[PDB]
Amino acid sequence: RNKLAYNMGHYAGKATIFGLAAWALLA
Repeated sequence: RNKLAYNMGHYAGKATIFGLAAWALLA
């Protein structure tokens, strides 16, 4: 039931900086 510019778009920012760092840089 959750979705919003802050949900998707804002998390996309976090996930690309943090999450992706684990995958790109850390893996």
